[PDB]
Amino acid sequence: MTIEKKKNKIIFTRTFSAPINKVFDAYTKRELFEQWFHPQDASVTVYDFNATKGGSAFYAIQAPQMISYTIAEYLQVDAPYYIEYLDYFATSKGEKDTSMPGMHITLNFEEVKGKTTVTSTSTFPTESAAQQAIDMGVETGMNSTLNQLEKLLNQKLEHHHHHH
Repeated sequence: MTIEKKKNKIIFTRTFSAPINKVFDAYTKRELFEQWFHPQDASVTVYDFNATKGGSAFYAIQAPQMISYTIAEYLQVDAPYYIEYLDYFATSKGEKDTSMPGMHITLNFEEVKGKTTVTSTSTFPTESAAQQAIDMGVETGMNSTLNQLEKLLNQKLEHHHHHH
């Protein structure tokens, strides 16, 4: 994508065909969050969810042979236009893995005319963590999860056949 790149920070942007309220509730409500936020051939179970200023959400990525855990600490969630959270790789004891720092995302409204566009300022740990995602090509992978989001919000939307 034409999105903006820094040292250990990736600025992502994506246009959703959907009203601002349900686009916000995607990141702020579990009943929507576990219907889009998952990798390919894998599910997601949200045990508990709270997206507010000083909130948190405990969820788990259910993969074909693995169940991995992650808690997002919502630092500031204010209006249908601004979200902020911290992505912690979590453990079987709930809390976190502890051997890593907290990942930082702030998702901010910019291009709102008819269709919504909430641009995520994402600061990764340091050194080459964010850069490695660029060499991996994470930009289309994020858009693929957000493809499932636009599909969720329109509900009867379906166009994704067996990719070949």
